[PDB]
Amino acid sequence: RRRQLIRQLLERDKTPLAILFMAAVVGTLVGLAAVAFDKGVAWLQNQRMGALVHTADNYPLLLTVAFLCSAVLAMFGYFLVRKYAPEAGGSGIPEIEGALEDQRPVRWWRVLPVKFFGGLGTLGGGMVLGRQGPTVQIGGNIGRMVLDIFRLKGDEARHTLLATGAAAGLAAAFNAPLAGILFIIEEMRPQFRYTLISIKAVFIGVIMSTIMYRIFNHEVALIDVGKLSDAPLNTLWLYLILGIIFGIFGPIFNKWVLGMQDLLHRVHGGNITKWVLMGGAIGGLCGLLGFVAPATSGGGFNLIPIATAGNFSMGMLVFIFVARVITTLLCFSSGAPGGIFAPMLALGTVLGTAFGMVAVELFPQYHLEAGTFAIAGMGALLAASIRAPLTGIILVLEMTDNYQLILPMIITGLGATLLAQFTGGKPLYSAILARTLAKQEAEQ
Amino acid sequence: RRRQLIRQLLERDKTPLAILFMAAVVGTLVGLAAVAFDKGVAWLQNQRMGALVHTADNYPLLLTVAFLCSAVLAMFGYFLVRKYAPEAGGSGIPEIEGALEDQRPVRWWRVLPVKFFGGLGTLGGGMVLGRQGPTVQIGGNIGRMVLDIFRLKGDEARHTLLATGAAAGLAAAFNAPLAGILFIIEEMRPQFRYTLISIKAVFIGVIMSTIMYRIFNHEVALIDVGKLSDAPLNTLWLYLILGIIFGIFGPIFNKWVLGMQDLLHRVHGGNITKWVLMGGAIGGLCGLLGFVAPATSGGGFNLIPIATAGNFSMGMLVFIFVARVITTLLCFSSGAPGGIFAPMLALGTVLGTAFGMVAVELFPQYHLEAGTFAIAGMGALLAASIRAPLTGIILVLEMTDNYQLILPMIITGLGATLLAQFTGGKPLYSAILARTLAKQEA
Repeated sequence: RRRQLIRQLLERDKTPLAILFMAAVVGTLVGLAAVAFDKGVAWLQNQRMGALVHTADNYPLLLTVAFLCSAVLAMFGYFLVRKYAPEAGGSGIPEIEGALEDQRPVRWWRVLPVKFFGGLGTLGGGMVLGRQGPTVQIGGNIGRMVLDIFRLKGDEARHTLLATGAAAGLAAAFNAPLAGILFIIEEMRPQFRYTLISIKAVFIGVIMSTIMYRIFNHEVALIDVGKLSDAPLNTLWLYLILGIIFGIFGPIFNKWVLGMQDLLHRVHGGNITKWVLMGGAIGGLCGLLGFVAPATSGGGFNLIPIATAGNFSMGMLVFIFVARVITTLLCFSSGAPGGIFAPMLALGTVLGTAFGMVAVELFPQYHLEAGTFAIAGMGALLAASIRAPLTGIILVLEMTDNYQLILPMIITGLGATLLAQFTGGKPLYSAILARTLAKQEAEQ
Repeated sequence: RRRQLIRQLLERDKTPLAILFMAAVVGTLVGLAAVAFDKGVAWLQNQRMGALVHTADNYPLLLTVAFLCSAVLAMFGYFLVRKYAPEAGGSGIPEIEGALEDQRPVRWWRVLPVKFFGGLGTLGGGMVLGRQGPTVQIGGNIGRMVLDIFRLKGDEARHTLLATGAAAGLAAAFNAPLAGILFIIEEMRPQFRYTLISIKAVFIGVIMSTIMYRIFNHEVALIDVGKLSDAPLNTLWLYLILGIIFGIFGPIFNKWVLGMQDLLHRVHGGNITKWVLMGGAIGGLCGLLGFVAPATSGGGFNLIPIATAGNFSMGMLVFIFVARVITTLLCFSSGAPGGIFAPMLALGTVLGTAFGMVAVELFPQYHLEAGTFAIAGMGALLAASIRAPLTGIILVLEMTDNYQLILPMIITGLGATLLAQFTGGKPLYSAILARTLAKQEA
């Protein structure tokens, strides 16, 4: 096939001008959506705080309007999911992945409103889930919606505009352009065959989405962690050890979410009413903890800069980890609309910090800073559970700007994803998509 | 399909431990090889420096030993390639690219010594090329070599190990473990069909390689620009324009490299003696410039911090740019073993800084620092001419550490690779592999 290949080599990277322009508008819309979605979740969390202030005197009345305000919003978002769009529950990524394999449809007329408002419920209620799950599926569907509207044919166009929607959706959500594109290239694209996802085009999307999100969000980082210390060559072996630990806990965490998915299904059976109720119960639990033990509830992004700095006791670090493992499974395995990425960063930071703590004690000759180990571990549950190491390392890189830690960051990431493989564990998004295609056929 | 997919997902990312262990050894070797190659090159550049000391009074005698030390050294490299391994001349990336498409062979018994020692000559003599191309090909062949020795069977094994070796080679030669991984992904892998290159296995090759080279080079980095300004949003449109300039130039530079590749081939007919004698003239020209005007010769990394910090006049930059467009085509088109990345980087740093100086005067209200454009322009030629803009950006990121410039660097990159496409340029390393498959059937 030497003569075919010469022909192809000379025709490389010539994405059709129509697809390039369309990628641009998909970016621009996904950014604005992501911005709105963001401004919305904040406002509801904020109203919810102004409620506690009006009743800050009667403590049992306080604990009650904390629970109920998160209960109502939870339910309202659960309900929007089972009633108009059941594939818009959960993360949002197994589906956009499914869509790229041509095995799940992009019902953009239903998913845009459902995921957006159903999300504003669970996240704005203060449940332990992140903003990214939402924006990525939302972005994919928006990519689908401009396909249909401008009626563009091709496999390229369908896959491309789908992919640049999800990528631009991860990008705006995290202020992480590189991470978004790498998330397509390493995790989202169809994994067992060739495809025509123009990468130049996914880029144009990401650019515009990131610009838009910046127009409404300059001067404040999601995570300010400042410049930490370096890591010397004799210190690397410690990161490898931390990596191994994530590698065995990775797959173990993956099993719990999947099993808690089943176990929580037996509570409702499929019944919209039991389910919506169980939703507002969970949500109320979270909105409650959001007052009495805030580190155990919410997106997790808050306690990252703290844990890194070393302002937690080892008791707090252990407490937080256990408590947040519990509430992360509850909110995520339930089926509430919302992502698992952002709480897996928190879970990794906490665990890494606790390891930095013991690393400092045992080795004063190393001159450690527990903070360097938190940064190492932030992207490690992303490595050991969803098995997208290249994506998390660049994600963490962009959010924390600590490049001098690139070596231990990679090292911990590899060890995590090598021990996750070796102990028989599967990528979370891929092993969830699978159980979903296995039900879409079992009923036959 | 749905039956097949469900079963494939359940069996994703299970790279066989055999391939994973051998990856670890490939990177380790390529690191060392790269460390060695690098220490070699500088050593020879030092002897040429000390040799200029013993004759630092007789000026025309000085110019001669400059020319001659480099002329001889250059010829050794041209000779070692024409005699023992011809596919080891030039950058060597097209060759490894071909190899992954199973259209070129990996003759490691011939290329390791030829590229290593022949590289030592062209580079050590002080020609306008870089250590990178050499380290990538060397790395690929090392990857091929352990495959044979350990008799690993399979297509996944042949494609993966040859790939992790190529990434490890960029990683070490640039101190850029991410750029190395992104390179295989965005460019080097078979671009038009599915392959079983294990990304996790490439990663392992890059860590071990990058660690090896750290052990022999830490506390010091190739480029240190400092920490520059941020880029206001009302300032981004300038970065779109720069990319456009780089986008129309990219292809024009691409013709010339291809074109002069040809014109030099007329000079020597293909004859090992005229060819080697040409290489010594070009090589001699490069050790000569290396004394009269260093910035027009050598890798180009030295003038990078000097360009970014605005320590050059606009005239001096105009000069450096044109002089280096000449000495780059001459060294690279001629066939000399050595990469074109590094000399392109410095081209971009200089083009940017020039654009950055015109901006500071037109728009004093943007409080601009011309250094910012140098950083956005640096990997822009990489974007336009070789068309790997993701790789270009992540590399410049890993070398300059100015992450707050990510948006202008992405804007220039896309502005480059878009206008390169719209003006009918092509991926150079794919344009080269193309012409080479053409002769290989005529």
